[PDB]
Amino acid sequence: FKTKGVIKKRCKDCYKVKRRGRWFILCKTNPKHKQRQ
Amino acid sequence: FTKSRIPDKVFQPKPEDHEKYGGDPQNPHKLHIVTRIRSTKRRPYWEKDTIKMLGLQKAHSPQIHKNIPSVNAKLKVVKHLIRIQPLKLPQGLPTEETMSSTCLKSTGELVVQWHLKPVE
Amino acid sequence: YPQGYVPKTSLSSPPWQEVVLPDPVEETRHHAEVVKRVNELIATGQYGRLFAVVHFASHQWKVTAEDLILIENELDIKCGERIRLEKVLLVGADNFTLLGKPLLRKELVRVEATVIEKTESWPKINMKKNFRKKKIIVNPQTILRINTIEIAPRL
Amino acid sequence: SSFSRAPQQWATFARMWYLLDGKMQPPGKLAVIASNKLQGLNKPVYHQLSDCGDHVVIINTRHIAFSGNKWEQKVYSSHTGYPGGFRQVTAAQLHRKDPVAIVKLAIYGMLPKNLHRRTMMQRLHLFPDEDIPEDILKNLVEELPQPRRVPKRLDEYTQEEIEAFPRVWTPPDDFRM
Amino acid sequence: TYSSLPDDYNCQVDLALTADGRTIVCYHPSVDIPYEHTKPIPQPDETHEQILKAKLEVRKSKQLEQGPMIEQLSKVFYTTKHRWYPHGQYHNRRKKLNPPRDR
Amino acid sequence: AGGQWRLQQGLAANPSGYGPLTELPDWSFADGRPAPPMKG
Amino acid sequence: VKCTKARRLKKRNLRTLWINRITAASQEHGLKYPAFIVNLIKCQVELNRKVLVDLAIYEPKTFKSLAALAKRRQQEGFAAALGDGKEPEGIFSRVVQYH
Amino acid sequence: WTVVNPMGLLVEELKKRNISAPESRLTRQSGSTTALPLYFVGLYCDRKLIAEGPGETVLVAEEEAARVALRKLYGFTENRRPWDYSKPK
Amino acid sequence: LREVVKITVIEGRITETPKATPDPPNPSGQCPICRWNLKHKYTYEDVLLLSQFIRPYGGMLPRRVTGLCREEHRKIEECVKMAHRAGLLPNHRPQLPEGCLPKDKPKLNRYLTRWAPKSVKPIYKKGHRWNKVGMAVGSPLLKDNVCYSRRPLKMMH
Amino acid sequence: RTVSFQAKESMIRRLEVEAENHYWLSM
Ligand SMILES: [Mg+2]
Ligand SMILES: [Zn+2]
Repeated sequence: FKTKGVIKKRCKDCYKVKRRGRWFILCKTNPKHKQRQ
Repeated sequence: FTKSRIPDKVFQPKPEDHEKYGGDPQNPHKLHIVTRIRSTKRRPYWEKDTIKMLGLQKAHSPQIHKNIPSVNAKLKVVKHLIRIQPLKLPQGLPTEETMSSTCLKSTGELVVQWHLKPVE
Repeated sequence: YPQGYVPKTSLSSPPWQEVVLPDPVEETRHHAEVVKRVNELIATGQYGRLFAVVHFASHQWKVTAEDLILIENELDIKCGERIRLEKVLLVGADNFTLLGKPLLRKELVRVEATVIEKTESWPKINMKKNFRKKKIIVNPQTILRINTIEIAPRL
Repeated sequence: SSFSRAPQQWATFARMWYLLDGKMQPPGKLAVIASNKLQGLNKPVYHQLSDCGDHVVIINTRHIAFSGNKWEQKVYSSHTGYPGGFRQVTAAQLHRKDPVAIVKLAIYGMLPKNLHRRTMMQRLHLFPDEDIPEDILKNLVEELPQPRRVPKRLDEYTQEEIEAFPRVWTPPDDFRM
Repeated sequence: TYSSLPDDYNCQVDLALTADGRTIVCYHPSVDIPYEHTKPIPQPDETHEQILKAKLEVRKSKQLEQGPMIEQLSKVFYTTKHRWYPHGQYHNRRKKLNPPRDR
Repeated sequence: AGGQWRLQQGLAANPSGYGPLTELPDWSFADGRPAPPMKG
Repeated sequence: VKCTKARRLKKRNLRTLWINRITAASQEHGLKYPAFIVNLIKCQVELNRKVLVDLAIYEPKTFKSLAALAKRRQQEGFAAALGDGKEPEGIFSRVVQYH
Repeated sequence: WTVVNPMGLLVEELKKRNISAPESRLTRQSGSTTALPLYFVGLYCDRKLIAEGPGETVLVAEEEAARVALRKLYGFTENRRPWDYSKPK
Repeated sequence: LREVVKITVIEGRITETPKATPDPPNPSGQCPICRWNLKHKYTYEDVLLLSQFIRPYGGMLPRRVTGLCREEHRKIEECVKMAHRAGLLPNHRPQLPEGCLPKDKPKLNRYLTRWAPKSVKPIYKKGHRWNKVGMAVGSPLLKDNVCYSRRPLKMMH
Repeated sequence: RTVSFQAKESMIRRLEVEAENHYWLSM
């Protein structure tokens, strides 16, 4: 989880969610792909 | 900051304008009713002078002026500080007998018989 | 369901409740009936003390018989002279009132007063500094006693 | 009329007991009503020097309602006066600790910021639930309309009312539902 | 039922215009309280003095001290304690002996 | 209040302008003798 | 200096007091202060705020009639504006002209 | 004019007028259990209100209701027509 | 409406469902809301309308089945959240597993709740007069509703 | 910093009065 200003998907498996007031890209295959706004 | 010259187009009315304000482009009215409704403080000195020349030192007190170009030229200088209304004479100009019985209405009408009685 | 029909919802109708005013024809008859009832009360004198709202100088006074009124100016009337106040905006009794638009007729209401005293105010201080840059203002005054309020059945 | 000088004066300047119900009512619309009564501003004989205020009794203050997310966003801050003595507690947390606090603070802010405000608060009586002392009941003179219209829940809607409202659309039979 | 205000509390409002239309006539007779809207007096058992004494019972330490006496007085009349404490002699001597009186 | 409405009815915006209320004499003697005209 | 300046603030403070007392009296009958004052004017009643307060405190029955009168004129205004076109003017909305 | 027990006097007056004895009842009430209570008591004759009085105690409100009734009987109300000095007599 | 029943043998039985009230006031309306002239006249308080698009456990029905346009779907969906958070749908509660129970806390009364209460941070620094941090009330999706007030509704409190 | 509703309405009124001044000065 890196807190970045812009959230961008990095692979096909990456998906987006809106949890606890923020946007997350969560990837099960590659956990490196996780970003928080 | 300097005096400005307004383009002539501003004072050329449109057909709908005649409809809205109810003034005929022919048979133009003769006399203006001018009242100052804003202050000359914080205004440039030339505006201050024209107000004194036109007699509008007191606000909300109407003054009668000629609808002639020379008078109009000064009025255009202080267009923003005054309200111009066309004087109307429903019962005609006052005569010697009716000089003491006149009253100027808010509508712009100078009535020559002022009775202070119900219309009935 | 007719054209332009909306099922009842929070925003369907205005919050205010529309009212149905009485039909003009019947109300005019009722107005005449009410006026007659009050007029007979005046004619038979079925009322007690009266109070009137009278415009004097530049002020309005709620006035009644035996009342005292102070005017902040000279009036040109000698002391002890009876006067009639001629601008009445409202006259009231225990059970009825009459309202002018904006003034009542001369016949309906007659209010009479007397000039009791002509005096001057106490010294009022005007100071716009120093202790001597001061102006004292005394202005003429008159006191009026209110003697009678009378009405007649001319409604 | 026809009253003696003493009873007439007593009747005019008597103080009245009122009842508000705070069930599902926003605290700040209750404060507007309560603050007006407390100052005596509902009386034509009102004067700032006349001590003409009235008693206001509010019940069900536990069941007030906040619009939006004010329960979590509105914060009450206090200081004991000692280093490290600053506390900021949200509206929800303050409500749990003290059921009556939020309404009392809302009314307090509305009153004039003068010495008389503290006297007015003595006239205010807040009970978290409908329970009232026996004596307080006897004093009450008049109830007051609630400021907010309480929307009805689905269960409250009558069977006839549901029928009256039209079925805008119909589910297809080929649906699990 | 032409009047727009309910007639059930203060008086019956009747408004009429005169024929000419220059006067508004108001007939406002009073409404008396109906008998069904009253309560009986509790005849079985009283001056405001007697009520006060029972309220302000002297129980603790016989004649109470300032703090106790004032605190109880404040609760009875729904005030703060400050109202009840006295003032010095600069203030006491300033007060008018004969203030005016309008009726 | 009411200034704009008064203007539409042809009256003065301020009730103290031209009208019966101000211009009409405020009093007359009990005998009926007219009073001296007001300075205003 | 204070005495001179308070002379002019006195007149504005009493008008604030009168308005507060009028709002108190009108709300008893269900009218907000702006509606009461405006619609009384539209009936050509020129009672001022100082006199209105005296009516509210000492003449409750007469003040109640004024509230009904102001409410009736307000009710007429809604119908007149709500119904577009030529509809007969309300009974109490008739204006007495002067000349 | 000084009078003690105005109720007793009121009873005598109504008896002379062949009117039934008044019944006292509590019309309006505020803060009864407090030290500043307001009571309105109305005297009802034949279920018809003749007078109403304000008071701090029910007993006090009663004595005033009687006073507020004798005045109306003797025409000493506060809104009675003012005395006439206009008379030239 | 077809329901699956199990016995193993499992079968789905179709049952008749009530049909729409005939004669819509405004025929030719594409979406259901517009057919009845309800475009800008429903709010979260209108449970009778909203409940028609809600699953028995409080979920929203799919857009395809209801037929609502995207603009009204978003509006209907948002009001339901606000209706749920305001405690106006007591019979459409979630299907908690048999091994679970409600949180058991007392419930604070709410209305016009834009966001889920769980994830809103407190405003510790509120700000001064022309710096105030505003507390959102209502949903922006409903700005276009008919307004009966002198000026537009105060969204930020 | 936004501009109040009082401020924007009152100016438009003054503009309308000045707009009429333009017309009456053209004849
Ligand atoms: Mg002022
Ligand atoms: Zn990835």
